[PDB]
Amino acid sequence: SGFRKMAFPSGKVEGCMVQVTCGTTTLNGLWLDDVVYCPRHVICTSEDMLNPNYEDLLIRKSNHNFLVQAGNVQLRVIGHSMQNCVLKLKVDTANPKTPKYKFVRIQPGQTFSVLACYNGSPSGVYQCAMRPNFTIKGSFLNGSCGSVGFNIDYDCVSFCYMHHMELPTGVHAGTDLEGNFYGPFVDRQTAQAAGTDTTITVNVLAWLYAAVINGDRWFLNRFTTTLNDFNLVAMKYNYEPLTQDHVDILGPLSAQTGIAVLDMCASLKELLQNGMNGRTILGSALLEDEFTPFDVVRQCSGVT
Amino acid sequence: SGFRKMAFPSGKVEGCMVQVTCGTTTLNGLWLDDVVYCPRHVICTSEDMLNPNYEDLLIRKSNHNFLVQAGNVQLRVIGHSMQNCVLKLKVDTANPKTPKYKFVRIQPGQTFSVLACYNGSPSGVYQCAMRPNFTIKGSFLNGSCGSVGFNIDYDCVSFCYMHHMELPTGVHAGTDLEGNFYGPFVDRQTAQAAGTDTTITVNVLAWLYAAVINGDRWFLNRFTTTLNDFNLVAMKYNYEPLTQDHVDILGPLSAQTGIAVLDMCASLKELLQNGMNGRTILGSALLEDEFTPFDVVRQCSGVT
Ligand SMILES: C[C@@H]1COc2ccc(Cl)cc2[C@@H]1C(=O)Nc1cncc2ccccc12
Ligand SMILES: C[C@@H]1COc2ccc(Cl)cc2[C@@H]1C(=O)Nc1cncc2ccccc12
Repeated sequence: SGFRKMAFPSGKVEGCMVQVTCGTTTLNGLWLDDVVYCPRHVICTSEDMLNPNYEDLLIRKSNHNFLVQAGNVQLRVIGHSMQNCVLKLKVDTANPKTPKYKFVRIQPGQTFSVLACYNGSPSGVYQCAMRPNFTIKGSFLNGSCGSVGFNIDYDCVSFCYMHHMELPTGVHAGTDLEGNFYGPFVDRQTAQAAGTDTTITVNVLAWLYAAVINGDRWFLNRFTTTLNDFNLVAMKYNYEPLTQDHVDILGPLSAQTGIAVLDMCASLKELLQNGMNGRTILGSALLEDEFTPFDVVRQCSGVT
Repeated sequence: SGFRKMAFPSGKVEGCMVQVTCGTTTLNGLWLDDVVYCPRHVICTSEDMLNPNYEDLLIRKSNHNFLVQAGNVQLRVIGHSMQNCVLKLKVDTANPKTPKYKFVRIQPGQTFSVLACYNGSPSGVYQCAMRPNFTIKGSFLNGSCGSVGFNIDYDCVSFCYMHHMELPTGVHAGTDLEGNFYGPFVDRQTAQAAGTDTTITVNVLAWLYAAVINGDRWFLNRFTTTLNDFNLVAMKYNYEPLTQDHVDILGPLSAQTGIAVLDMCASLKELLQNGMNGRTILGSALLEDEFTPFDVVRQCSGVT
């Protein structure tokens, strides 16, 4: 028992982290096979970031200008190319530690682990969610760009995120591994509206099931609700509308505990309306939305 | 910016995880050099756990009875010995992936990362603290015993914890790497009093400094306090008494923000007395005590 904001073991991703330097700009790169993937803003100076013409900036760069270092060894760059907001530096050596991998585009509300890196060296790993407004509430300092987000299915690492920018609001934005931004962000130092965020309802419910599994049962009540009634409360509290697909996704957790999905929705409704009255659920004094139903089943079953 | 419950990258510890089986009991082992360290209860059956005589139980076991497997390869056991509550199985092969390491005994209030393992395979990593009553609030299922806790100083892994037991209360207990239990626990399936826990005051203050660094400043007030006055409030709320060593440990954070340690104690006092009035600090609706002043400086500076 016990429930933690657990991250995937970062070992398979630690072996891919390299440092990429171009001019006076240094950030992190991801070495898979004979390709190093890094944010394209590695070619910009601090001044360039205000309004960069990346096509023009890259035109001034050659293979020898991209210095790629893995630990203490230099990688020879035999080709560079820009795909959306990332740079792909083809190196002459395939990474001997390349794990099985995929590049995936996660959906908003999905979770992933981030291995925060500085100068190609990993500093820590943490679990977080893609917010419904396509931002992440990470912990990133200058030089952390190129740090990646991922999920792990036994031996296959599914890379979903690459860190690029911190918005003036202190929240973070990045791309999938093909350089496409999650959300409406552009890689320019300008004010960018993140948009209204909502709470991931399916995730809060999944975490309520985890609390029941792990002993916290005080929030369970003698009530039930319908999707339409629950959704009226969800709108009032800026929670994502719950659909039948969210209910179906909660199926196994509903089976485990025997608490019908709509009955748990009625528990969430009373918590939204009445608060927690100074009590905790799984050590939290708020309603946690960074655990998916998949995460909850995985953590409570033991999936390695 | 941003502040997360970040764990150390688990890669150097993933390479040490093995599966140890004895009879019908399987748990996790830690392979460093030519020694595999695992909880001594691997020799017990479910019945033995009620009142085990480990000296007698081990007398029935030989080197060939301990099956040690790393991934898909079998390790040859050339010697076994019991040190306190751990077993040391000498193997004929040194682990090719042994990192630089130390065995340390952490102090209550200190933090560490845990790589939860099942059948010698890592499932996830999470950051947690040694509670003042020498328990940990982990996330551990059956078969997770032998999972280790650690800290990492550049390339040196300092192993501080090995998981052994889940108390009826749902909290967890374990040993240092020399098999000594943290706290008064014995490795028997009997009711064991965990003892009164307190909140780690130096850690809450450190996290208040992190919130100031990262933007949350609403809890700052026009007040100051003394150690004696603050400690009277600390006792009333079951918080650890703050000493001058705790103040000195908070020195660098006090310098960074320019908020005197006693001024921050006065902010904590008003939060204890008035609550948070439905507001959050670093995304939490309670007072977080699982970040040490060292953790806060490390995360806010970028230490790799
Ligand atoms: C500094 C500029 C601002 O404008 C843009 C604009 C676009 C892009 Cl893709 C990057 C940046 C840079 C940035 O946000 N980098 C960072 C990313 N993460 C954490 C950071 C912590 C502190 C300092 C910078 C961080
Ligand atoms: C089950 C017995 C109980 O008595 C003792 C007594 C002493 C010892 Cl050192 C181990 C155990 C075992 C135990 O707690 N193991 C576990 C440790 N962690 C998580 C667990 C989740 C579920 C089931 C067991 C877990």
